[PDB]
Amino acid sequence: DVAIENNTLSRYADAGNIDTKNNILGSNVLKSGKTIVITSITGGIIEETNYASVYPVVEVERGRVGACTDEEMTISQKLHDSILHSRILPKKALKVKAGVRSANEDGTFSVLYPDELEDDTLKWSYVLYAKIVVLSRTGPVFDLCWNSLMYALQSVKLPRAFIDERASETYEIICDQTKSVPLMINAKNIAFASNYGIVELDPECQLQNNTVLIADLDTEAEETSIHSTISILAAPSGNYKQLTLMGGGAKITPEMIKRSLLLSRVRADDLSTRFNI
Amino acid sequence: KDIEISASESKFILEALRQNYRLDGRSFDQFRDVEITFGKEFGDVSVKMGNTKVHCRISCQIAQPYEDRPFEGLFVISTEISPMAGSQFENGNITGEDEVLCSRIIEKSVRRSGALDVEGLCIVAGSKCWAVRADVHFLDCDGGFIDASCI
Amino acid sequence: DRRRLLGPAAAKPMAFEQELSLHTGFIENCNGSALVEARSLGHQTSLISAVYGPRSIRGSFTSQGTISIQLKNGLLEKYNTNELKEVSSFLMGIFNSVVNLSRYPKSGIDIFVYLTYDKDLTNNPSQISSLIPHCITSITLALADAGIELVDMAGAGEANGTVVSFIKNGEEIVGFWKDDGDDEDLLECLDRCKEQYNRYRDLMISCLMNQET
Amino acid sequence: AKRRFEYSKYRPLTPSSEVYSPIEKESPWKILMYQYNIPPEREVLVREL
Amino acid sequence: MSRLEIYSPEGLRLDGRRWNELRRFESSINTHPHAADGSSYMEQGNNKIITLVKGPKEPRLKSQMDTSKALLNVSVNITKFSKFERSKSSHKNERRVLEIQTSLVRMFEKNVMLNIYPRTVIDIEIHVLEQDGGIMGSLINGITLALIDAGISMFDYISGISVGLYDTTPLLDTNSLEENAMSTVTLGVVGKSEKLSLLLVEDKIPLDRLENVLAIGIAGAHRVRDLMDEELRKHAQKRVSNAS
Amino acid sequence: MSVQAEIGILDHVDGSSEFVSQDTKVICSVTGPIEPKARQELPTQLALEIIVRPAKGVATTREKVLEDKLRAVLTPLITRHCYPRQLCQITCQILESGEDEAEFSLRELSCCINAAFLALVDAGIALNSMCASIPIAIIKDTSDIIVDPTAEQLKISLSVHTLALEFVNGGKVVKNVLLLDSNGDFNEDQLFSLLELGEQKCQELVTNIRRIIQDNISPRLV
Amino acid sequence: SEVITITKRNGAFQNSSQIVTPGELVTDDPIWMRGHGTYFLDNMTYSSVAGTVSRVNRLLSVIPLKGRYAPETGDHVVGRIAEVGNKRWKVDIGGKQHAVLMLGSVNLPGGILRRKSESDELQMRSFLKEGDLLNAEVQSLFQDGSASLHTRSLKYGKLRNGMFCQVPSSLIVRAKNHTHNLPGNITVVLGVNGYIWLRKTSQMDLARDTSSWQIYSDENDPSISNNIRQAICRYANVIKALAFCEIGITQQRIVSAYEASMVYSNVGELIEKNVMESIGSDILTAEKMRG
Amino acid sequence: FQFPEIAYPGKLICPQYGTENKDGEDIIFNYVPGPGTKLIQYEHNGRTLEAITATLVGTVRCEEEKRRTVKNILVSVLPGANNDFANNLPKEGDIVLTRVTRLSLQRANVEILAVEDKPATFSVSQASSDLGETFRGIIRSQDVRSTDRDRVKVIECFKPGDIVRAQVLSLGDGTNYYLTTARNDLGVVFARAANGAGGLMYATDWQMMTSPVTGATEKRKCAKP
Amino acid sequence: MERFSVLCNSNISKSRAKPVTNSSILLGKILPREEHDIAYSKDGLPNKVKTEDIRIRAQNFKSALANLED
Amino acid sequence: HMSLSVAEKSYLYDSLASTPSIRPDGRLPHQFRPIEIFTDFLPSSNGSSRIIASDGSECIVSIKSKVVDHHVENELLQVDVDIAGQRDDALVVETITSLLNKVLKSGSGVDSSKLQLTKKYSFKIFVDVLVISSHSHPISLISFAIYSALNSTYLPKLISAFDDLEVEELPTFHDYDMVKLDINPPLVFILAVVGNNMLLDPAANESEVANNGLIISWSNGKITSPIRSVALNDSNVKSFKPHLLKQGLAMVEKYAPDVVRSLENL
Repeated sequence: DVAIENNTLSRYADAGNIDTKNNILGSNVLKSGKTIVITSITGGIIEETNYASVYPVVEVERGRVGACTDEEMTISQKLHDSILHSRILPKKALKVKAGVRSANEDGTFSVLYPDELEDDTLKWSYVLYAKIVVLSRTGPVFDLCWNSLMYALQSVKLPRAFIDERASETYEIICDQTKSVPLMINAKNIAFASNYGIVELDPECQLQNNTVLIADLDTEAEETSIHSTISILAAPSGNYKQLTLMGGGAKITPEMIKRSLLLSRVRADDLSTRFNI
Repeated sequence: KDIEISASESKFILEALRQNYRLDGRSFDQFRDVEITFGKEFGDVSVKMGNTKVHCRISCQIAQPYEDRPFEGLFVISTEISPMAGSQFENGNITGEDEVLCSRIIEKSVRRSGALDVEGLCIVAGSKCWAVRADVHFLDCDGGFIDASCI
Repeated sequence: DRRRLLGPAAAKPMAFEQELSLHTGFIENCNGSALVEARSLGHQTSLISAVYGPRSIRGSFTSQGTISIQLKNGLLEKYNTNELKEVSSFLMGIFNSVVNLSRYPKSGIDIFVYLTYDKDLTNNPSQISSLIPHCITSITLALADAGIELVDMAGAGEANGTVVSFIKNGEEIVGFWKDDGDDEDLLECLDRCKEQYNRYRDLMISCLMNQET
Repeated sequence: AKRRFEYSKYRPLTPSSEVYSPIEKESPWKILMYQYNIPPEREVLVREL
Repeated sequence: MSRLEIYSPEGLRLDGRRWNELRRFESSINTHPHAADGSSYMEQGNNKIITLVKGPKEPRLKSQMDTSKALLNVSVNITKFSKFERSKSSHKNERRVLEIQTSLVRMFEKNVMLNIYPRTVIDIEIHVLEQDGGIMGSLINGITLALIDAGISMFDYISGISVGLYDTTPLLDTNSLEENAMSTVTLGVVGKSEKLSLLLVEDKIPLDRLENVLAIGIAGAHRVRDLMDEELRKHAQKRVSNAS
Repeated sequence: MSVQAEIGILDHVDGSSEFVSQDTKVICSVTGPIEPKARQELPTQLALEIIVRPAKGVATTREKVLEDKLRAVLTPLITRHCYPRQLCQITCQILESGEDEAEFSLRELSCCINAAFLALVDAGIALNSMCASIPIAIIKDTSDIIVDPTAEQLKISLSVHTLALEFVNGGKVVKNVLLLDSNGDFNEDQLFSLLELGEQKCQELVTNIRRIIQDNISPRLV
Repeated sequence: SEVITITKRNGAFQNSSQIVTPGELVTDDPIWMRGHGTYFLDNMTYSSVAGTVSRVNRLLSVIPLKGRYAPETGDHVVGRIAEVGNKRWKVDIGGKQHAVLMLGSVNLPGGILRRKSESDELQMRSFLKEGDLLNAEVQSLFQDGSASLHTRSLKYGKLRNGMFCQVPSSLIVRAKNHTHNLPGNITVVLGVNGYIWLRKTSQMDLARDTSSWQIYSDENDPSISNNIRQAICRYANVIKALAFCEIGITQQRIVSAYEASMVYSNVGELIEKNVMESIGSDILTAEKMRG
Repeated sequence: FQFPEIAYPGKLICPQYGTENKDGEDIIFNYVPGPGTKLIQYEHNGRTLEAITATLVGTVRCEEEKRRTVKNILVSVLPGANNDFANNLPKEGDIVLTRVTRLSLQRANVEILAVEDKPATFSVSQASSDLGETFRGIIRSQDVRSTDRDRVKVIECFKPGDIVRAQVLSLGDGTNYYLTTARNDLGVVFARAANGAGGLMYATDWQMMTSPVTGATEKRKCAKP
Repeated sequence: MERFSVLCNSNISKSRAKPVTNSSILLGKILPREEHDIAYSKDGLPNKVKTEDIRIRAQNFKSALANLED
Repeated sequence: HMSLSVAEKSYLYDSLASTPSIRPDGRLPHQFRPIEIFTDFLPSSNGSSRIIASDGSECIVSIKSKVVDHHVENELLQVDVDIAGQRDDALVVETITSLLNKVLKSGSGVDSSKLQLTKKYSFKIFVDVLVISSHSHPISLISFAIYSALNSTYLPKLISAFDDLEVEELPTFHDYDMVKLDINPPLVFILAVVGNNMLLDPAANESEVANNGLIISWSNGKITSPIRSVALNDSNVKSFKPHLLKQGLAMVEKYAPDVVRSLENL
């Protein structure tokens, strides 16, 4: 079962009272079973002189100090590669529409921005930094991190930027502490994660008065002994973003791939429904 | 990991050097012939000295120069060793005695010496500069790594 | 960086009634865990404490246990790493009196405290001091939940930047943290934090009874 | 060349090389008691022999 | 804003010295008795170096232990306040520094038999308090003095020197300005011999110059070696007088 | 499918190879079985140290994924229980991408799988079976399934695929699918048409591979 | 200087028979046998260290001015256990290497009555534990020069009922005995290695001048008077004072300094430099006019 | 009834000593600390005092264990799925399930997984097997079997990965515990053919282990059900 | 013991059996949440399971693994 | 740092925990050990000091200056702590670094007015600490050295006008001439708690057996923050009665001026 809490850690959590200190653009808390996932989205302003992605920093807590494990390295890249290849975030959606700030001599403070100019252009660009914390891990956790990141990306607000008259001394370019616009991403490309496994069990079963497949791998027992696995990122439109297959313990029949596609599609329907409500 | 050499080898090679002889049948002042092969792309070069095989790849990308040097571009040389050249080398061991020496020899021979015109790597002063990178790949080892790398 | 994905290095970051909620034993990855949420006025703090141990150290000849505490930034990057180490050193100076070390020879207890969030509202025409009593509350709960023997319940309070931790029903002190604020608040802060201690203590004891039940 | 011979029994065990003793003397009966694994009840007998 | 030259027609340099003058040398033994087995405080010009020799002693990890020879370690701490302009970052991991540390080790591995202290470790800690040219040569002299103070056996002295070259003639013992102005050669000299433990050239140097530059350095290093013997012997005489 | 490979090119390694498909050139080396580090030791099985080096720049998280997928293929191939408490170092140095590395890593992964297998063969390490990997892509308008696509074809692709199968019985029986890495979106009819034509060209490749192996190695034997 | 004595100095980092120099030649007589501190090439004999030339018979050597203490066979040393491994301890003595001990080189509680057990080698930590101090005699020497210790005596064993302090090993020489009884009912143990143990005088010491189950107990004497404790502190300070003046520590020197230090009311007055220097100076001059 | 049934960590239960009046004679109740309790020192008004204090949150249970009478009461605290069980630690005489990590010629080292309780039930020691934090133990060649203690072929007794039920003679050093499979109920319990590559094998003879699946037979040291 | 009474008694009295109010601002509801499961029927619609029922699945397996020897 | 046996530690506790407390040395509960201080030996820096303890503990402090815009540079005094042969990252290093920076904040225990040059520019002070050797908590050792260094520091003198809002002249400094940095550096005292006794300047062996410890700052003739309780060791740490805390503050409050008086000599 999956239960989430979106926009709880963001600065845009409350409409009336906005956090002046918090720099989180979008957030998501997720817990599937025992494993808990906490995603926070931050940003940056970059000058610019087809689709892009975000830069995730996953921290899986196992209770050991030291550098980043090979797990955290691969996941950070796998999240970055999948988003980049699933075409979720276009480079045009990250374009910064700036503005101007003209100040009266204590008479007034004026800020002006134009919608029309940006459409004509159709130029600072936004960059989305992500950090994903994982608590209480119990198995393959890439899917959990992906789903939490997807829900977090569904709700991201990009604050507008502007500069008070300045000369190319030191000049500080600033964003607005209030005004912001919602991030526009392709919902048609939005996918969700799920894992599957293939194994054979010898043991006989008693009776009282041919391959088998397991969905959503958890527990050490399944992660350790099941060497034939399938990973899917599926979309509600029914377009599929990616597919991970590796058989190391048993043969992978085409009939099992089809079930996974059906299983993955069903998961996408379930996840999609949750987002709507 | 420490390589094992027989006492018999250590006595044989040492005695052979006193008789002006060596295993690969060379002289004392002789340098093994160097073979240079260029790839399809520019900056792709393969240097071979006997069994010693090294490969270098030159690349560059638009970057911004340091505040201290607004007229100079960026230039770095990478020589990370790998177990491919032999199991004697630890993967990513960039602090070992021989590794740091080799890294410093190349740097003082190319970087510090100003073999490359870093001033000509500047596009717009204090704003945009080219960043040339020299990546050396030690494919296999039969000695002479420093000589192979400089070439 | 070849370890993580820091993105473009030529870019720049963004430039612009006491209430308690206690929950323990919600993490199956460690031996003991705790969740502490406090909301006062416009200021609220939520942190998670994870305990791993006691686990045997090979070759260790120590006749007692060894405690290690580390604070982490869960979301908002506010507190300096240098300051996090300072509090950690302060926290370990407290629980080394609280934890019965004689029970775990040749062993070590690692304590991870994740400061996932703190929300600060400041009006316009120290800082980490207020979080300290909540960190002590979280750890003492996580240790007691883990099964680690504690000589007494550790608790604290924050009064005008002056933090002081109590055990044995406020009769003695296991930690003292004073930054800035004002002088001659010695007697006052000791009395105000003692009330916060007793309040935090009973809720901590009730917490274990509830979840344990 | 220096070392001097003396009867073994009188001297307390000595670290120094110069002192020489024909036999070690702490538990001569007992040393050999360990070897044949002789019980301490027979110990009195063993010492006499 | 200013400008400056190197060598004037009057035979004078930017600091006032002539072509062949050693800077002020002060040497100091047994400066940190309660911190190390051997210690030396070096003052060669404005250069200020603390050198500590800790050992031979038990290794902290049995994994790193040689049963045939002692383990020799050297760590150079170039402080952030060594120069006029304080460096923001630490210099410890810097590839330039790793090469220096490596270089120094290679030098003294052949100068101490290091066969008479098996299953031990010799740790050499160095702190550079102030820097003003020829820091490598000063590092060499500091280690040699400190090692001797520790009563650690070695075959001979190793004296370090700095060489500055302009036009036809090199300048002995270069400071930072001269080092900035012209290429320098750092020489490691063993005892009173002509044998070099360390030959270090990091900038461009005409090939004609080196033979003569080496000749100047070796002669100057001999003077430095003589001074060091005087420095320790003189101290001993002074210490004996103090005792009396 | 006009690939070209050489075996035993490195001197200071137990086994090595150089696989080339189109532009994509990868050189691989294998040392083992040898003494493992304590943190690498496996009580009963062989420990694999897998390293992937990029053609340009240093190894990043990208190559960390190439190492992971390459691990999924090589692990079940090797009879690991023959070497308990032992290590096998496997290093891949990609010499030429043969593709836009900023967008794809398809051809580099397949070439690494084929090269690693060849290096394992050269090193004389116990293998349960044989293996071959090919890159596949799908066109934007034509939607055709192109096996071994060029770099230019990848630019205009809708999906990219890495397929590595496990073969037994003289390279005629597909024991299992070691790795299938599909990025993009799919239709069922295209997939099986791809698998049918793909199996044919793979079988032709093994036959060619067998020829190459015999021709080079036979002069060495007696 | 009522609370703290702070000596200050400005503009300076710090304050203040043939001659021997490096590269120096000692002799050119090839008949000589070259010893420590020297090295040779044909007829020439050179010095390897800074020190004084020593000629004993035909053996030419150079005695260094400084260096590590060296273990001679039969020395009475005091050491603190560094590590416990296998069937031995490695005990810090203060040399180049840790002291070596063999389970068969120590004496078990109950002794002769006691029977050999194979569980002793697995329970060595119940006898000697890291940090413990003890008396020991250098039984033998290893090839490199390391020492093998033994405590096969009532005289040797675990130390208690006192306090530890150390002086440079050069200030303590070999003697007939290193355990001494002093006024104030305290006993000193002057290890040749420079490690010194000051404790309350036990019955053992008294017997010499004229329970085997608790020879490894960490417990001290439950009844130790303040007068003994304040005596230990005083003996400690005067020993440090003798060490500060490079004065060789002997039993006569210690007691002499202890009684001479009685001039100063508070014991803490003995930690100041001028007090230490004068106390040592008074001892040398006392030996002058008495000699 | 005098002492609270359930005590949280830090709650006072009962003083050091106790006594009551019955049958015209004083009965002395001696309170001794147990699992979950810790005898500590508390002073009030300048007065020193020792009392039994619980260290774990649990219900409290007492049990008697051993002219003028004489008594001894054991005071302890029991918690009250997830199981931790730290108090449980390998001690001389206990039975322990282990797994073979490596085989040498003169001995066989393993790692401790679970420990048998006392009246079957076991106490599982949770630790990371890919780190080395797990307790390691060593089974000597002389401790393999009582039959022919001198010459024993270790290859024909144990095998890497095989599960071995043994009894610990002594703690040994920090590295290795001492393990003996001399008796009948001790030996290889669970094992597979070819170091775990084949199928499951079962114990028939004490010195022979067979597999009723592939018909494979490997020589092991088997125990008795 | 009487000293115990005055101090012990005083200590016992102080707590006052004060009432406790339960709330979670954000994290508390989601983190301590026990494990849950759902099943997708042929309709494709998710289906919930009773908490008691889920446990029953656990206790039934334990009896079928222990007692039901073959 | 120091390693002691169980027997030695108990004896030390008996010696020091006694009602008439006796130092193993023989000191009184307020007596410091003799120290030596050197100043003005680094000409390259604006100020410098070197403190030597009786146990060989040695610390070197350097003071360097830099002109900064105080409108963008919040902290005008940065303390940096280091130890050769020691990693920078270590818990002890960062804690002391964080602590010292609070002790010498711009608007807490330091007259930052004396660092101001113009309306827009001020002097940033870099206090670099180098601990060569130490056998106990070096916080008080470093504090004495920083004090001595800051009281012998000389900064460049400004020439140009001090109104950047209007005329906006580039900051220029007259050659040769310099102005002594008039400032009041705070001191950091460390205490040891053994039983019910409080000791000033805890020795190594004393700290090992101590039940607890206190870090109390001192400025302008009064107690000031940061005030921190600290575990000198980790094997014998116990809670302490509040009266001990008040005793410690009182103890510092009466013996500090004596220390400052012996330290204020130019």
